[PDB]
Amino acid sequence: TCPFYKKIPGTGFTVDAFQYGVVEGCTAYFLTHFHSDHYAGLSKHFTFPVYCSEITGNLLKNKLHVQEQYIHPLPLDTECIVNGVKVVLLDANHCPGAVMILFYLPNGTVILHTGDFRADPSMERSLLADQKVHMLYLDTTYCSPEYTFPSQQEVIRFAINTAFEAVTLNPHALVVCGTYSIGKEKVFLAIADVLGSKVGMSQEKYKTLQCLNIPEINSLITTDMCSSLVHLLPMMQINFKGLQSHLKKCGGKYNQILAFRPTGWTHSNKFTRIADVIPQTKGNISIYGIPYSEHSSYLEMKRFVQWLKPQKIIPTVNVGTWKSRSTMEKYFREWKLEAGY
Ligand code: NI
Repeated sequence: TCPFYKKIPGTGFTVDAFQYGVVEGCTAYFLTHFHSDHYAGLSKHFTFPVYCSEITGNLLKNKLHVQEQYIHPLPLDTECIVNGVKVVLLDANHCPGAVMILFYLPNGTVILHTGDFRADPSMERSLLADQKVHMLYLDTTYCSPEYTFPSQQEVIRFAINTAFEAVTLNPHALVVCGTYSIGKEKVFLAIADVLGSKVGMSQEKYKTLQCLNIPEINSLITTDMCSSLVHLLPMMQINFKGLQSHLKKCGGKYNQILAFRPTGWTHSNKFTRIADVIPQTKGNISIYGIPYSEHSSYLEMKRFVQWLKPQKIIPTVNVGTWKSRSTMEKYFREWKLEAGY
């Protein structure tokens, strides 16, 4: 059944709750972003109102074939009324189209649902600064102190410098980047830019990217693989067998592959820095795992919460085990005792 952490008290609203059939008492279904564990269940046969960002709306229309009459896009940073309740969509610094939602309940309670987010100090100067938030529905993906990772900027600097050096030493090397969802487009776009190439990809992935309102996108991507030396492939194909196979497909235009796997966290983060990352190599193929995260590190998450000072925190990730739930509640109490709220 729909879990309690997907329901907004005092409204008939749910958030990211499309896989339970008709939820008894739901008048509006919000969708924070276009990731499959969040949209799971949506299709052309859905006949209830969906509220979301413009970009998420483009993906629902073009990729899932949801009918236009049920898609309700809202602009960001704007007070809107939905079924008698004031709401605001805020940028979540996750993937394109991703939002946090502020609900202003008729009784005076204010609720923030973060969706999936990567907490940033810039959020401390949005509309959130303007009033008190009583309850917080929090992305707790990485809520443990072992989870450190570098800035997105640092990681893109490393990837750009690595690719540029490799291709300048060998003009017949191909760069491949893995993907299985929207998000992390900066990785392949930044590399293609330094090399003076467009990025080449399947027709399905090009269609997905043309939904995202990225400026000058027609100048940056293409379905012609031959004219491009940055290829995108399914994450599944980013291994030696898949990459050897792919190189055969290119008709001897290339003799070397340098590949990137933008992972979340991996336990080499606890020891190693970004400057010291090394690839796995077999033959003329090298594969780099780079820690490009679109979720809060532990310290980023802690700072945001200690700034916001909520009265109650509801986790939305890692909620399925008693050990995980108990651990998270310990951190929340530490944070509150240290900061004094
Ligand atoms: Ni997500």
